[PDB]
Amino acid sequence: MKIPEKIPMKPLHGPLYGGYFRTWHDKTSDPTEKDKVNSMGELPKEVDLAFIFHDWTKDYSLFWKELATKHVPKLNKQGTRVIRTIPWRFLAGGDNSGIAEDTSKYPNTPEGNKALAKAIVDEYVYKYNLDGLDVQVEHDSIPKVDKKEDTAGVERSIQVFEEIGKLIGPKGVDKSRLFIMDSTYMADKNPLIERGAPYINLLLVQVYGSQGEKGGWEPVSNRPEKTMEERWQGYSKYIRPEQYMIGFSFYEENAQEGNLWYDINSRKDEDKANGINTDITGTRAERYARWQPKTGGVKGGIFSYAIDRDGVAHQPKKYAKKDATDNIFHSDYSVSKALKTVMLKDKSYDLIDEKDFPDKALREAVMAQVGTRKGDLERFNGTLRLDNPAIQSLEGLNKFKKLAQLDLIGLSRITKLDRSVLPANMKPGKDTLETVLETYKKDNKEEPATIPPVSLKVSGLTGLKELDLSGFDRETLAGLDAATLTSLEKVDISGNKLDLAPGTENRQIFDTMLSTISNHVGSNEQTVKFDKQKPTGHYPDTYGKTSLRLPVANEKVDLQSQLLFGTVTNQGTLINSEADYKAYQNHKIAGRSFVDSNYHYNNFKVSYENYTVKVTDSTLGTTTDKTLATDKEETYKVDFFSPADKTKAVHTAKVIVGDEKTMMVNLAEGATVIGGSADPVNARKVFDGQLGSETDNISLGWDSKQSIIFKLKEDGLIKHWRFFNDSARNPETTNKPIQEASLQIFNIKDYNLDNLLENPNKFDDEKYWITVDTYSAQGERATAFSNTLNNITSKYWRVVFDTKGDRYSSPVVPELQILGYPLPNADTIMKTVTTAKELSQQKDKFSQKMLDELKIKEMALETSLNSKIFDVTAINANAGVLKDCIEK
Ligand SMILES: [Ca+2]
Repeated sequence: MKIPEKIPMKPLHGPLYGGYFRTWHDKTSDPTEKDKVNSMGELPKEVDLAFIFHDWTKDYSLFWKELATKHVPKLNKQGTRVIRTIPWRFLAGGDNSGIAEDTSKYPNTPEGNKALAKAIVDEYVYKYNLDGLDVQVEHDSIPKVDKKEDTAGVERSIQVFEEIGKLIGPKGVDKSRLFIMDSTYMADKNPLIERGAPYINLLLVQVYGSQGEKGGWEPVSNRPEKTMEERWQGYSKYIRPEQYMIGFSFYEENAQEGNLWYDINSRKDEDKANGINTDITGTRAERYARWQPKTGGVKGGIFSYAIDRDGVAHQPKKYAKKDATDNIFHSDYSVSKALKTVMLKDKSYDLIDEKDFPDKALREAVMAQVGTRKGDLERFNGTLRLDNPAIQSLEGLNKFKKLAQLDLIGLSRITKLDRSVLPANMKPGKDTLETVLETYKKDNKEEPATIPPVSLKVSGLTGLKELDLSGFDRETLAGLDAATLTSLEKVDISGNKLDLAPGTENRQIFDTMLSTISNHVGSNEQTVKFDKQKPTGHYPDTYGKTSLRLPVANEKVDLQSQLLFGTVTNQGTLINSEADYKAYQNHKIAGRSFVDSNYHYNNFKVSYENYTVKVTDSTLGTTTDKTLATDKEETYKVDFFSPADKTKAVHTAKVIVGDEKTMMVNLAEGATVIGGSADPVNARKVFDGQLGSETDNISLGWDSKQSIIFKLKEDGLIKHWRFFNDSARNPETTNKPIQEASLQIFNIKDYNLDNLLENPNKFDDEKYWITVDTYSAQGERATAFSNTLNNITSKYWRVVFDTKGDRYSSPVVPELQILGYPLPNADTIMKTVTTAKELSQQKDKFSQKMLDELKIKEMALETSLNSKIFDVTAINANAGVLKDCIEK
């Protein structure tokens, strides 16, 4: 085989069209077949990139000869590059890797990977003098070991990809050979793109079918996902828009169910004898030819899979479950030529020239930093840094529609900056580009995206005489290095959204410009304009009122109006009230207000209307009413929540109505279950400090009545209890409510605790317990019950929950709370109260004076034990005084 000398070709210049020609459809591939009438050499000049798509199980030696000696020179002569496509798995060792199976020649070392890269280009590029290499990064081609996807192989393939890139592609020794990646992944899922992208000329992404085009519908957000724009946005982090190409597929003969894309037109149902349709009209392919990113810039182009089937009509969708469309036809590549013709009609590709930017230094910066196409000006949303002091005119900058950041640095020749020489997105606005794709909504009309206004940095413009930023609704002056604008004689920043209050960053920038103008030409209403501001109101980051004290009275207070208020500017000025906003309007600059006279407190302030609250009382009962009635003496914790997160409080405050009461803790959280006729694993979830999910089974057991025997973790003085019905967890629960309940404490004065602990089931009867409260349901919907309890002291408890229902009406209780204050030795303390009471009865043994004295000490202890503010210290003190008086 004499390999002919490479015919030189011009540099790649978009928009480009590529196509994947299947080797088993070249007529030279397998002489023994009759149906094979196509030839890769016949691809027309409209094809920029002809990819060889081969079946690795096949030899086709005669095709390789025809390809190397005939197709490549013919195709190169007309401008078409021929690219060899290989799978991901060739770039590491493992199953079916081919060259890398030789582990002695190509070990997984730096020398070995380098050797492997060379072997790969030697074989797939230079052997037939081809124009490039295309690696398929698709999960079907991933490295495997013993049919298992292999992490070591994936990591290896990245290093090998880099080594191939040192040989070919834009960073390689031989830049005349292209290095291409084609991928089915979204960028954030593609393991090779981060380290691989600097080495490739182009990235091809397959987007066949309606789902490639529109994305998929996601029902629980009611929104498309993986849309064409989203796939591009992910890749935009790694490659330039001109390197991006999107692909559709032709109809493959005999295609199966998961390979039916309908990207080109179908055979007419009744046109049974027609296998052909070369019409581009209304095809996904023709929409792809015209599609452009809404941001970044205009695309590299499009490609097709199975170009050997160009013009073959798609099999009708009806028969997707013997068609003319399944025959083999000789293509003339009419569809490909028509799609290239559509792209060449796209004026987005006209070159940026001296009519866009007449200043050659500015024009050169744009071309270097932005791109070379007029369509890029409409889309580019990154940074343009203009720090070449040669720049003498900024004419043209208004052609930027979406630029994110503009730096004007040291441009000492520039004498004026205003609307006419600044980006079109100095002011707010929405996307005006229109989609050419189908969408899931009405008439393919999507919600225009907001364009963020450009951020502007200006420093060292020492020749600048006029700065007019008027009427742009600018949010800040941040970026204006005022101390360096030493020539300024006129400034207008009126009609923006600037907070210019004394002390702010904006005011400091302004005052600096003001001194400069004042010293040059004088500050007056002509040379200095700054009013009609409408500064944006934001939510403060934190809130300062963390306590509210209210008398007991017949009133209702709005917690939000009392606790959660305030609007702040982006400059940090806080306006808590109408009064503050009046004082803000009071601010004068050279005698006049800077705030717009039509911008009142109501247009400025943020709204707290959809904020929510959780109000928790001293006994841990909860409501969500924004309004609190003050007729009851009670102490509360109040949490406020943004609509954006009903789980993270943005502010918390304590509200005290009447005299402060200590918040109780739930003394039964973490309680230990030791008995009761009822599932111990579920029983414990009544103590787990959460309602639970309705995914979790929290049923106590089978029959309708269930006990739980338990021990508190800590010694406490118990003053309340609460249990929840299942409706507290799910309001729609089919679980009946507790009709009957009993809370009981163990009778350690008639029975031995050691007996309870040794056989808890023996003790699972009322006779051995003392009932301290009983609930019987009134009838109406109640998500919970709570009741006071009188200074109960007990380590061991029993609870009985009964739904009173029939079979399958299991008591379901999200949580059981036993509330109090912790109090170590509480039994001992209450035992002394009990002894003092006993003594006070022995009216023959003790005189009235002894008893009166003992009474005073008993009262002092009782007073402290029930004090609103609970104090273990004072309780302990009074308890020792009473114990002493007990002797005797
Ligand atoms: Ca629970």
